Amino acid sequence: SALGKLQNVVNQNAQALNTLVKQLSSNFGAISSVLNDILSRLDKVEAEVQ
Amino acid sequence: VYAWNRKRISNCVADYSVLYNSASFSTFKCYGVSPTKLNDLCFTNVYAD
Amino acid sequence: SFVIRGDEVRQIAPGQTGKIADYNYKLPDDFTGCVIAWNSNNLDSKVGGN
Amino acid sequence: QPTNVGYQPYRVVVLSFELLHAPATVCGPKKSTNLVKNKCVNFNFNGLT
Repeated sequence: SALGKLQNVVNQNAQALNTLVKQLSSNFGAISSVLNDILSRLDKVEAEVQ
Repeated sequence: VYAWNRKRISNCVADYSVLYNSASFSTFKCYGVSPTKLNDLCFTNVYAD
Repeated sequence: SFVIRGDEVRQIAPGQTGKIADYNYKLPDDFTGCVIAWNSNNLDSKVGGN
Repeated sequence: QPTNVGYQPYRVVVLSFELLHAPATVCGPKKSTNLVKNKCVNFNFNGLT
């Protein structure tokens, strides 16, 4: 428990990378968060809007 | 429309281009799929109301 | 310039599909211009069937 | 009556598509082709491109 200063330098990078990775799952107002769904379901003129 | 009819459709090939290229329809508005793409996909069920 | 069936006039735009847009004529999807049309049943139609 | 225009009878069909996590059951007419393991390719499984 003395080394908490060094273990926090590990933990803050683990939180930051996991948060940045998890944000790939968010919709942001699109029909899907998986880009290949948009490309397979929508034709080019509509797909750009998503 | 007091008592509209639902047909479940399942377990087959289908061709939507045959419908979409028919002159019979005054509208063919597809919402979450573009009418061109339907022939490239497969679905767990289809319901025709 | 061309003559075409009145219900098919919708096919004369960027992003369109159907027999006229597929086999007869086709605009590019970033087209920069104007589309103009008029009913010509008073001139292009026959006495029985042109 | 057949003499009526927004007051004429019109027919309607609504197609509702299901994209559940289960194996699919209604497919477009797009033909399958043979699997090739351990090589770089584009792919499509059931509509998952």
